Amino acid sequence: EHDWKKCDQSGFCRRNRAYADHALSAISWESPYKIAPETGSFKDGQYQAIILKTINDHGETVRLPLTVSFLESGTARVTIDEEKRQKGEIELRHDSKARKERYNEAEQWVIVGGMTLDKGAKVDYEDKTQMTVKYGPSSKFEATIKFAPFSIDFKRDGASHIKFNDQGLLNIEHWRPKIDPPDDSTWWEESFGGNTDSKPRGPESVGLDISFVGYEHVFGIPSHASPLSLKQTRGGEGNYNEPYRMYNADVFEYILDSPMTLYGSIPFMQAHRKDSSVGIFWLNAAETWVDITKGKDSKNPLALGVKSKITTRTHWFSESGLLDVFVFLGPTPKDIISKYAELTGTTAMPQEFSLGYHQCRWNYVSDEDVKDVDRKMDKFNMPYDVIWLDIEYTDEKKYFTWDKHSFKDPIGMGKQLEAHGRKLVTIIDPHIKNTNNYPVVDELKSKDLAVKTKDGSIFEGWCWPGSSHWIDAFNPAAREWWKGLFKYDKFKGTMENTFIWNAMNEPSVFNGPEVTMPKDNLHHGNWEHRDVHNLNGMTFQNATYHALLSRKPGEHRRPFVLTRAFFAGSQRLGAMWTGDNTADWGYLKASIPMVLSQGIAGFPFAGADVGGFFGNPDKDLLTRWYQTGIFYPFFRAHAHIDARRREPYLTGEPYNTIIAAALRLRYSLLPSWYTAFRHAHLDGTPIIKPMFYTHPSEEAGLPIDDQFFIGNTGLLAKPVTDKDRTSVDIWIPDSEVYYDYFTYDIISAAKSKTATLDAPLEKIPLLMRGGHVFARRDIPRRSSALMKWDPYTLVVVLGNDRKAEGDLYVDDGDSFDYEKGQYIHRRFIFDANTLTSADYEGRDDASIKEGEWLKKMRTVNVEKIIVVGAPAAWKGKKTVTVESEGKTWAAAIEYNPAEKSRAAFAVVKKVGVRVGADFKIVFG
Ligand SMILES: OC[C@H]1O[C@H](O[C@@H]2[C@H](O)[C@@H](O)O[C@H](CO)[C@H]2O)[C@H](O)[C@@H](O)[C@@H]1O
Repeated sequence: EHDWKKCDQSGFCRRNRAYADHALSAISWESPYKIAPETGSFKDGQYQAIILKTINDHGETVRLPLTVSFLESGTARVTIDEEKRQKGEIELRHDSKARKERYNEAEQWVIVGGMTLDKGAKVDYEDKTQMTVKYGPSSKFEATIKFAPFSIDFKRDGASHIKFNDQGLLNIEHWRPKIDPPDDSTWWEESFGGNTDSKPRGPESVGLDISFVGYEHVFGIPSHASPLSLKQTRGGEGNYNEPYRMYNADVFEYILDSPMTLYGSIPFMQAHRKDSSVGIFWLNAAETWVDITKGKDSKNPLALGVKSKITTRTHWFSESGLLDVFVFLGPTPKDIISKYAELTGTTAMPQEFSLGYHQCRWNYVSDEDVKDVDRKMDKFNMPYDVIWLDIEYTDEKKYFTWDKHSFKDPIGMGKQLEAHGRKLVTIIDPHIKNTNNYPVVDELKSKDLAVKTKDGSIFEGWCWPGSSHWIDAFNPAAREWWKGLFKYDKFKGTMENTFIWNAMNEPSVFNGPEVTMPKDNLHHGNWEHRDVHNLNGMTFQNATYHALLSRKPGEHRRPFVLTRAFFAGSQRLGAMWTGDNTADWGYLKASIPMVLSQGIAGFPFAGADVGGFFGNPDKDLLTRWYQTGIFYPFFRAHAHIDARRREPYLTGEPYNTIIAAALRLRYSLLPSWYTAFRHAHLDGTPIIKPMFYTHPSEEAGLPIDDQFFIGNTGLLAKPVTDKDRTSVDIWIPDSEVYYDYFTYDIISAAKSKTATLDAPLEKIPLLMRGGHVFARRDIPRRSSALMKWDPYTLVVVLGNDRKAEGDLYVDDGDSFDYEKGQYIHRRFIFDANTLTSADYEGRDDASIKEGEWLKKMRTVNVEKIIVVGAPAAWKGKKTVTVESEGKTWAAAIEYNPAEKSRAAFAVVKKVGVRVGADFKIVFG
């Protein structure tokens, strides 16, 4: 039974919450922090200066260097460090060798670009109470630094949007020695969960208040079982009483509707209102808490006699490290997320297969079990791409081995899968069994690659294998070593279709405090674990990612790695899932806001365990879960060890038939999924998109988190996630025409509204927005790889403008040849009775030399076009005219007139145009 720190039980949380209580209750609180104005210089997109913190009654100060950077992107950055610790002028307790510097390598792990300073940024005004810097797009952005008390207002369009230290909560815990007097009860040793943190540095937390002025909704800081629009944390009806926490942890049977930490953390928050968006990224790898309150701008936020405009107050604090924050001024959600991704990276180009359906449990028990499931899925016409092996495949929980009794012929298993282009995923976790006759542990120890305790001994604790050590993936030599262990001729029983799942990388330690490592463990660089905890999981996923790039000579190819724990930047390395969820309706419902929050925080490749991990879902629940799951970018069924087998062919009729139809829908849309992942790769566009993102002008959209748009398609989904619901109310965001994907019934035209839609068990509620084109593949196949050369259908969805656009991206799904132009990317435009296809980027034909994959694609066609909302002037016309590659011909079209609420639509068959070429098709 699992104990979790509440705020009051975390020392530095208590002190920052108490600092906040004092400041908001004190009369004319002033933050005891001031810029020494004569220390301050501006040059070349950068202010630097010394803040002086007054630390006592006698007016004694310490020096904290400030750097405000103004980047070419129009993003700003604010860093505050501690001069005394930069210089090494402190003493650690216990003769600790822990680093004295404030942790400063989060940047190195996370930030991959966007750091160029804007030499167009300039001082506009400065007296010696303040200075205003103009920066960004034609100098539209301003930051007003106030010197005494320190504060910054970030403005655009003549208003303040974000304020730092307006409430005076800035708090940098300066180093002090442990002395008795001539409340410090949390400053030093702290005990929790059977462990005592020796706390060699003492207090060193960093915190700040960040106000979002005139914003009522904030979003982000996944992962939490919480709504997408984040809740208040200081009490009130339907609010939380604790701050949101980010401390990656193994949270068994995590509850719904809670600010408690889960497995991964991305400290990126956005605020949105009608036609305005801003955001911040709090670049800190330590335990981090965020309090949120909303109210009027007065000190009593319920006061009368003041303006009613709401400001959202947030209060961030982390255990150690630099105070280090980026500020994004938007002004759209797209802008903000795009800038974040430039900083932290876009989604990696995925293995195409990994967008298929993944089949998993704890555990498939033999190579005969695997092979029998593969054959059963084919028997029941349930397509899938990957079958997954959990920890029981190992030899007594040693990674890089197999249980030879149960997994006789792993290579044969692999090859049976290879006959349908299917794949195998095996689990590898970061704990390495402490035992005899095990080369992997010997090398870990002998090469000094393990995480260490507070005195430099090798750390030891308990997980699956019993007594274990943990790889320190912060250490580049540990990463380089790990690479070597995955070569096909080193890791026996694996081969070219074997990929990897990392879990327990929080890290999970069964006998540790809060099921993780002590805070005073030491990592490569001599950083304390407290400094880097939230990066740990990402270091390990990174190690594994780079290991799969090349596993034999000649090979260079896209990794696929699933992780449990993560940080800002993990999008570069693979997928995540939301951990050990539960087989209950509430968890199915919660999955959607969680997965949305992932993508709007720049890590869209995300999902939850279909069916729920713990327990046994009813058959209707499981069926609904498939209908939701087909819209997770990462779509996997998984089940705990005590749960019954529930491979989907075991459900029974009519559930089997409905689940198979969900699967077929996912597979038919794979062309559009893959394209959505392409855009996530190009600029960090989310793969599924909430209403606030797609419709920033529609205020009613802000709190909506149960429906979403898919990629670029205009498809709007609202899965049923309530027991015995047989209809669904979909919020229609705007005035465009929306059609039922299945019947083409007109759900709305002309007016934003809530529309009621029939939704029995066999129905997936899915609408097609007018103005869009999207591609699918109609021919059903057993896996994604067997679709690779099938023809495409294009769906052209027209509203009253009779105009549409969309796109389609393809490549080999596996190599890095996309980096040299080996891909097809089409833009489809419908206008003035004409559908055209052009290169999305406007490349000329051969300036690119065709490789082997592009040549094969010459046999692949668009064969079918469906126009929904077909105009009446096409009635009685029985051909269209097709032009492509110099040739012109006629193709048959059937016009079907409107009928009841069913739209007019038209179908062109046997179009016969190669997907890689320009074309023009004239209707009417
Ligand atoms: O590899 C097995 C299993 O491990 C993780 O889950 C476990 C599990 O829920 C339970 O036994 O409790 C521990 C401690 O909290 C968890 O770590 C993975 O999350 C899961 O997907 C996997 O099947």
